[PDB]
Amino acid sequence: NNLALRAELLATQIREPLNNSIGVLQSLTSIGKSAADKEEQERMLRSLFSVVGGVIISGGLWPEPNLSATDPSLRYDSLFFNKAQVDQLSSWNNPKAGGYDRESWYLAAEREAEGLYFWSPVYVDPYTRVEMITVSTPYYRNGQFAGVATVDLSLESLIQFVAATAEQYNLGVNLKDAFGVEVVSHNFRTYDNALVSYYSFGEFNWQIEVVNAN
Ligand SMILES: [Cl-]
Repeated sequence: NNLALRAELLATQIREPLNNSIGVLQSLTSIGKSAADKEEQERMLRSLFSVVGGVIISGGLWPEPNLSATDPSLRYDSLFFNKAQVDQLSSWNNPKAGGYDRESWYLAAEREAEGLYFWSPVYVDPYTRVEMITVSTPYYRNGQFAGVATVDLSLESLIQFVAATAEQYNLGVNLKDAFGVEVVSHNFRTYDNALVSYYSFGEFNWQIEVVNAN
């Protein structure tokens, strides 16, 4: 019944939103590493999030904060965009609210080597209210860590894509993330010695188990 082949076909599709997110992150880091000023970066980021598709829903640039600045509005200067049209949000730069430099997705990438990517736990962004997984990476300027870039994946969009693809291939699938959270479970069950095909994504530390659908 070609289960292993169809499971590989499904894994290739599941890899697409994740490879897509990595590519967008590479574009974000190019912008963060550049000599463009704040307004030029805002324009490029707005354009970038306007053209990207798939499961990508928000993200942007998170400069290393200056917590010692006397003006509270100068401490945090993230460039964060949300795909509704594309809106720029300032909500994460609220000094009263702790800023962003202690968030899991910032800390994972902080001062890490360029070219490494980090995947957050599932969470609901407190300002866009979208349930999401974030991929992040550091960027540098003049040899020094300068900030974190992020891309947010819509969990709802990811679920729909994986389930619809598995249905098309007449498969059931469970997809778990690196924290053991069940991202998607679509028509998956085992009985009467049903074969299960397992695949581990080596770059993302995610896991799928696949069965034939009846
Ligand atoms: Cl689900």
